[PDB]
Amino acid sequence: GVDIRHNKDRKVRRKEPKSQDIYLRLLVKLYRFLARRTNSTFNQVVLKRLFMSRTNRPPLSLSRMIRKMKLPGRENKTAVVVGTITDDVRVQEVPKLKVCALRVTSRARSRILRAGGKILTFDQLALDSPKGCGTVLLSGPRKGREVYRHFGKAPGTPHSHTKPYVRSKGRKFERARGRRASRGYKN
Amino acid sequence: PSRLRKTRKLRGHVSHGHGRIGKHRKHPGGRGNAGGLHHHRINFDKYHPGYFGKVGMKHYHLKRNQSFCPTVNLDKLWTLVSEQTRVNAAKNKTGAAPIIDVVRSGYYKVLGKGKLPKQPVIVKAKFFSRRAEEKIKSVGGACVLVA
Amino acid sequence: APSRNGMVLKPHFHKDWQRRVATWFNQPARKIRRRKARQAKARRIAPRPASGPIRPIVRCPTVRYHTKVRAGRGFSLEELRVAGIHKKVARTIGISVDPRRRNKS
RNA sequence: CUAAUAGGGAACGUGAGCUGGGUUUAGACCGUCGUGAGACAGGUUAGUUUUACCCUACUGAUGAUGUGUUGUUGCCAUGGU
RNA sequence: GAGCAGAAGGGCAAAAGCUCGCUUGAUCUUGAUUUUCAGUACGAAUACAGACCGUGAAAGCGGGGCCUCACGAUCCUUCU
RNA sequence: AAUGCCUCGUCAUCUAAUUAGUGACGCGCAUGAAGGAUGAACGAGAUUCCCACUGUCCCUACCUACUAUCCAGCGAAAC
RNA sequence: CCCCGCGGACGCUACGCCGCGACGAGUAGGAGGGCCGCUGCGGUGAGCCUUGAAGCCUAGGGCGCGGGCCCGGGUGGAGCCGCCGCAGGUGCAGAUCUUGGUGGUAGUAGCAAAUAUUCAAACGAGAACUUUGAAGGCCGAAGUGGAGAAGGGUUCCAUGU
RNA sequence: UGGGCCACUUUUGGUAAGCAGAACUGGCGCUGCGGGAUGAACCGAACGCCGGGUUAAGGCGCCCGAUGCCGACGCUCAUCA
RNA sequence: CGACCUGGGUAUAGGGGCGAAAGACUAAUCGAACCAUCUAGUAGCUGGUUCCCUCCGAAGUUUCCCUCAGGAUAGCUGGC
RNA sequence: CGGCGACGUCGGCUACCCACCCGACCCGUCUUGAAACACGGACCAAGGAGUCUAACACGUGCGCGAGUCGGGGGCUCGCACGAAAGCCGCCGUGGCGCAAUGAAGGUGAAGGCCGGCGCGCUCGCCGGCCGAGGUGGGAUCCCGAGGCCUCUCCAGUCCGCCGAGGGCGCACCACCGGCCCGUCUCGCCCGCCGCGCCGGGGAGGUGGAGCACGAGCGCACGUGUUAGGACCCGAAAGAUGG
RNA sequence: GGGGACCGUCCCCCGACCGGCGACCGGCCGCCGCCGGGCGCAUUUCCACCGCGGCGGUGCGCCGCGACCGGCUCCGGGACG
RNA sequence: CAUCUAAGGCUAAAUACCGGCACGAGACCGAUAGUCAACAAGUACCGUAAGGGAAAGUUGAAAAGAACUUUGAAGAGAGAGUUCAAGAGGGCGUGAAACCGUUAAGAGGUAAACGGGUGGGGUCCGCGCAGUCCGCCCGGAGGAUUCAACCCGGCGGCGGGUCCGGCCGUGUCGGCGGCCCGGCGGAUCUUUCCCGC
Ligand SMILES: [K+]
Ligand SMILES: [K+]
Ligand SMILES: [K+]
Ligand SMILES: [K+]
Ligand SMILES: [K+]
Ligand SMILES: [K+]
Ligand SMILES: [K+]
Ligand SMILES: [K+]
Ligand SMILES: [K+]
Ligand SMILES: [K+]
Ligand SMILES: [K+]
Ligand SMILES: [K+]
Ligand SMILES: [K+]
Ligand SMILES: [K+]
Ligand SMILES: [K+]
Ligand SMILES: [K+]
Ligand SMILES: [K+]
Ligand SMILES: [K+]
Ligand SMILES: [K+]
Ligand SMILES: [K+]
Ligand SMILES: [K+]
Ligand SMILES: [K+]
Ligand SMILES: [K+]
Ligand SMILES: [K+]
Ligand SMILES: [K+]
Ligand SMILES: [Mg+2]
Ligand SMILES: [Mg+2]
Ligand SMILES: [Mg+2]
Ligand SMILES: [Mg+2]
Ligand SMILES: [Mg+2]
Ligand SMILES: [Mg+2]
Ligand SMILES: [Mg+2]
Ligand SMILES: [Mg+2]
Ligand SMILES: [Mg+2]
Ligand SMILES: [Mg+2]
Ligand SMILES: [Mg+2]
Ligand SMILES: [Mg+2]
Ligand SMILES: [Mg+2]
Ligand SMILES: [Mg+2]
Ligand SMILES: [Mg+2]
Ligand SMILES: [Mg+2]
Ligand SMILES: [Mg+2]
Ligand SMILES: [Mg+2]
Ligand SMILES: [Mg+2]
Ligand SMILES: [Mg+2]
Ligand SMILES: [Mg+2]
Ligand SMILES: [Mg+2]
Ligand SMILES: [Mg+2]
Ligand SMILES: [Mg+2]
Ligand SMILES: [Mg+2]
Ligand SMILES: [Mg+2]
Ligand SMILES: [Mg+2]
Ligand SMILES: [Mg+2]
Ligand SMILES: [Mg+2]
Ligand SMILES: [Mg+2]
Ligand SMILES: [Mg+2]
Ligand SMILES: [Mg+2]
Ligand SMILES: [Mg+2]
Ligand SMILES: [Mg+2]
Ligand SMILES: [Mg+2]
Ligand SMILES: [Mg+2]
Ligand SMILES: [Mg+2]
Ligand SMILES: [Mg+2]
Ligand SMILES: [Mg+2]
Ligand SMILES: [Mg+2]
Ligand SMILES: [Mg+2]
Ligand SMILES: [Mg+2]
Ligand SMILES: [Mg+2]
Ligand SMILES: [Mg+2]
Ligand SMILES: [Mg+2]
Ligand SMILES: [Mg+2]
Ligand SMILES: [Mg+2]
Ligand SMILES: [Mg+2]
Ligand SMILES: [Mg+2]
Ligand SMILES: [Mg+2]
Ligand SMILES: [Mg+2]
Ligand SMILES: [Mg+2]
Ligand SMILES: [Mg+2]
Ligand SMILES: [Mg+2]
Ligand SMILES: [Mg+2]
Ligand SMILES: [Mg+2]
Ligand SMILES: [Mg+2]
Ligand SMILES: [Mg+2]
Ligand SMILES: [Mg+2]
Ligand SMILES: [Mg+2]
Ligand SMILES: [Mg+2]
Ligand SMILES: [Mg+2]
Ligand SMILES: [Mg+2]
Repeated sequence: GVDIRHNKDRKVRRKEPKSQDIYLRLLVKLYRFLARRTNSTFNQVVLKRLFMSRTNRPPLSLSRMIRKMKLPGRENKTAVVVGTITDDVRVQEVPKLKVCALRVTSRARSRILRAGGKILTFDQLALDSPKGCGTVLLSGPRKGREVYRHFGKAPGTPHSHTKPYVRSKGRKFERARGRRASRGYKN
Repeated sequence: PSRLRKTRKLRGHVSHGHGRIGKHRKHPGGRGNAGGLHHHRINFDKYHPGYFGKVGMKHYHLKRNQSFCPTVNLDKLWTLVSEQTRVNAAKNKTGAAPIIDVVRSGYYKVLGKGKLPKQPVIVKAKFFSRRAEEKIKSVGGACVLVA
Repeated sequence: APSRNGMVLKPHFHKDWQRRVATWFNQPARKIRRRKARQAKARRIAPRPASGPIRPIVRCPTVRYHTKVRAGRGFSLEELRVAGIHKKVARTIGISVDPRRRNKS
């Protein structure tokens, strides 16, 4: 007998996409080969993002992509996102962008192309930059989800600002005892 | 599909996952939200503060239509007109500014979140916030009220 | 019993609901039956409009809908007077008339 | 009376062995307690004691295995005493 | 080896004890923290900050009792 | 005392011997007056003694009927 | 600048194949895989089948760690299965479980309340029990006698089985 | 899951308890295996299916694997060793 | 020979009847009959809970609870 | 390298019966502890228990995406399938999301730098630009001195690899600022068709389930909780009407 | 109310340059390959048989034996410091 | 100020429908299931009554439902016969398990039963019984065309400045080309040519 613990032997991580999308599986095959047969760590990151779930591949708005592309030294670089690129109607000027995405919204696609931009899929990105040279790997806001407002410390604990689960919002719904000093306590 | 559920895997296991000691019994602890101030107090206090007690003034015969006042922010303001409207105004030589009727688009109040492009515009709304009015005048526009 | 975080739920199933359940398996049959009645009615009033009488232009009441205009029950008696149509002849020629509507403006 | 009238165990041995006097149901009387229903290691009276044909144990009764069959006369291991 | 209201323990000497003088910080406020602890509440407590004051020549000290106990949600009522 | 714990109360009588019975006494744990105390007749009521009588017993035996038993037929149940 | 040879194994269902190292207890409980199993539906197998389906039986041959499965032989006599998906009233040793069936007990307990039967004959394949005769007994008129009410409903009476 | 229990040591009540109550670590519960004849908790050691070698704790008259060593030095006779 | 026994006909019906009184009797049922329904009444309590292999693997402790055979809560577990 | 092979033998660890050695108490269940003198179980067959609806939460898959969704209705030979499928767009009414905060009246989320001026008075009028700030971490990406080569050197012709350092920094985390609503404290200005018990603005604390270039909606599947007979079976009872 | 103009997407065409004939195809050439028919009619090619032939692979119907090599292990001799 | 005009009356449609008449269908059940009831089922039967309430489907294609002989009093048998089959014989398709009878084999004083390891016997299996196949080469003995190379024809693969087209992707101009001689949209401008104030 040996003195070890076996509760952490099996690392919990995606070794493949749980999706049955045959097109996603094809470009997983392409980037499984690229990650193995190159020393590019860019291919390793892209490959493991391809396995990720939809909640782990948040959409990237056009405004956020433009703002990251506008940073110094990123001219003539390809914006790579492993997910959906989304139109942001809050912006009025779209510059010229070279973009690779898993998926682009129709309105966002029209805006990028009309501004002289270029849109690539991940198969075309492999031919353009097999090692991912001259690319900016972007990601949508991972915690930009309603669930994360409810996560954290319990709402009925001091110094916790987490949203409780309520069927309705109003003066009659969970605004009394434990929420104000007049009604017992507040914390 | 019942073939994908735990029941198909719990055949041959005597307690069906509920345990030999505690068993699976009808209603231990009460039914529904029973004992929310008694034996379930910690859960209600921990996860649902404010649940118990009255706060505020009641109002009989509330009519939600009377309080109907949808709002739009300034960042979304130019989306209420066509893209033709905004390019024509920008390249217009004169001081002619287009009219945006937010009541026509379904909004009553114009809120002032965001920033406007540097071009004048006439905004028609039932209500304006103080900062929305200031930002509209900063780009050389005007705010006119409607009923 | 409550279990960890969750929404305090209040289902309204304490009142022997299973004895009053309305299924909708006759919905496709109901849509067919009304459509036969619509087609039969249109044939019966052969040249007259299938939908029925002309209805007035009406502004929706409350402050939520008063920018929107819809169709009303019938033309007002004041509307018919200045249009020169008798209130008893109008219903014979496809004009709906509402005796209890007044014209404030 | 006797030599002596020693003390104990065996599911306080032994109720499909008995008996049922006692305790310990339901009826009832007295005393005490309790407003009362009622209570009382207080007294009293009346109150259904069911089944073995199974296995073993034991008691007796036939038999069974080996000397070819069968019979007569015998010995004594062992157990009791 | 006394006393400090009381049980006990700790603390205390030109003290925290005794006697005088003047007083009302036992007042009006927002947060943070400790104790019990789930690190929920109540209660109690600590350090601040903003007012208005008391005392002292002043430095300062004081928002109750030298410290460890002396207390109470929702609903309803009552007062400000 | 069908009512007294102490209690197998104390004394007398009944016996060889009586935690039983009867008679007597009474500071009676906790008797008692519409119920107390008596009193004939009566009682499948509770109790004690005496004569007679007896297998209740000493201490068991024998006999009779029906079974059990064996056979022909028939044929369960509990567990 | 292959050429006297014109030639040179396998592989890679990539959800596949291959290499190296460490490790392996488990109730309650959780998860994964199941080319484990049942029934029905959409596709598919130019599937199987009276030249024998399902089911059942089998000292027959095997496969899988296992759930199980395939094949031979017999019986049977009309339907059935594989694969890709879909959907469940989908898997039993228990619940003093439900219904049905069957054992040991066991040819056992038992067929013992009210005194009692016997002889001969007849019919009959067959007689302890039927019928006739003879004898011995019992009920003993408050009957084991003769007739009614209630209740039963054809049990009444002949003949036959 | 929210009945625990046991052992070394510390430890409270109790005459004491296979009693009741704490602390610490380990264990049983959830655990098979070698040894203690036998045994939840002791000692050794934790376990996929096997072959070879070697051990642990424990043993080597016979049951019953191993002293069938020309083992060493003493002590001890018990009519309940 | 009597507050005697008994047939038939009548009357009283369920929280009601009837009782020379025992909680007796009221169709083998009585300290509240029987039948159907509400009703698959509720159960923190007892019993059961159906195929295989692989991997991980506990707790009987904290706080609060008319809480002490039960829950909530933290802890310990698994999965992603 | 040897022996042996048809009516007698050869192989078949499986499967049938038997023998021997070693090991071996009857399962299920509650339990700290069961072989228990703890309960259920004589045997066999068939039946037999986490289901469906609704509502949430999280995870996963799919479509579209600041939107999303026709589920109610309507139009399509009125119907084998077809009660399906398709279509509507001035059918998107509406739901959910896109804005929060306050009991409410209500209010309601943009800053940074460069200049002349009042007095650049902790500050008011403008200009110009850029468009959610900064610190520390931060996958990835970019530059990169210097190296790695050839039969050899004076001298560069083309790109590949390693590379100390440096740079832009995703998501996310910690922190510091800023903005919106409530409420306190302080204080000075501004506006006018209503000069008001009018309206607006500032600074500093603090309360919010907020903002700070959206992530949601619909459908499916799984798990968990709950209301329903609610995994299955089980009272003593209560009520209504006979 | 129309009808117009403009703007955004389109449309089939008249035409040139641009990258390529592509996984959108045809005609010509060039090379190669296959097939059919002639010619080639035998030191070529192909077919079947025999040898108890050789070289390779797989594997011996059953039961056995030996040899050397390597891994692990338990032992035994000899010699040196 | 708004709004209606009570204390009288009628009125179709859209809506409901576990009873009834007559139909159609189903990813439902398949004789312990599905209605209690697939059948002389609310029947038999039980209770005074209110009320409770089952079990029970299948020969065969066709009765062709076993003539006739024989034993027995008969039930029941032995023959014979029908049938594809009675090893389908009127509660008769198939015909499991429990349990029982008989036959065969084996065994038997520690109740049976079980795990591991062998051994013996037996039923079967192995076309077991002189034990593989096949690639090249060598030798021997025979056949057959035709082997190669050339000629003709057909079909493919690859390459070709596009050799020639047809192209396609992206721009590039006159827009000849559309509100009459091509569309659909726009919260873009208008008679300053045209129909209602
Ligand atoms: K982790
Ligand atoms: K569970
Ligand atoms: K002896
Ligand atoms: K506190
Ligand atoms: K002072
Ligand atoms: K108050
Ligand atoms: K008297
Ligand atoms: K009497
Ligand atoms: K099929
Ligand atoms: K298998
Ligand atoms: K068969
Ligand atoms: K838990
Ligand atoms: K818990
Ligand atoms: K009478
Ligand atoms: K009653
Ligand atoms: K207790
Ligand atoms: K038992
Ligand atoms: K619809
Ligand atoms: K919407
Ligand atoms: K509001
Ligand atoms: K449930
Ligand atoms: K009734
Ligand atoms: K039935
Ligand atoms: K019926
Ligand atoms: K048959
Ligand atoms: Mg191991
Ligand atoms: Mg483990
Ligand atoms: Mg388990
Ligand atoms: Mg079971
Ligand atoms: Mg259980
Ligand atoms: Mg005794
Ligand atoms: Mg007895
Ligand atoms: Mg006895
Ligand atoms: Mg007695
Ligand atoms: Mg009594
Ligand atoms: Mg009294
Ligand atoms: Mg007495
Ligand atoms: Mg008596
Ligand atoms: Mg007998
Ligand atoms: Mg002797
Ligand atoms: Mg202060
Ligand atoms: Mg006396
Ligand atoms: Mg006596
Ligand atoms: Mg008196
Ligand atoms: Mg394991
Ligand atoms: Mg089921
Ligand atoms: Mg069963
Ligand atoms: Mg007998
Ligand atoms: Mg007898
Ligand atoms: Mg007589
Ligand atoms: Mg008579
Ligand atoms: Mg007669
Ligand atoms: Mg418990
Ligand atoms: Mg406990
Ligand atoms: Mg203890
Ligand atoms: Mg104890
Ligand atoms: Mg346990
Ligand atoms: Mg453990
Ligand atoms: Mg162990
Ligand atoms: Mg052992
Ligand atoms: Mg011992
Ligand atoms: Mg070994
Ligand atoms: Mg030993
Ligand atoms: Mg030995
Ligand atoms: Mg139930
Ligand atoms: Mg019930
Ligand atoms: Mg309480
Ligand atoms: Mg229990
Ligand atoms: Mg149990
Ligand atoms: Mg116990
Ligand atoms: Mg057990
Ligand atoms: Mg025991
Ligand atoms: Mg029990
Ligand atoms: Mg049973
Ligand atoms: Mg039993
Ligand atoms: Mg079954
Ligand atoms: Mg449709
Ligand atoms: Mg709307
Ligand atoms: Mg940063
Ligand atoms: Mg901050
Ligand atoms: Mg949950
Ligand atoms: Mg009640
Ligand atoms: Mg039925
Ligand atoms: Mg059947
Ligand atoms: Mg007969
Ligand atoms: Mg047949
Ligand atoms: Mg049959
Ligand atoms: Mg047999």
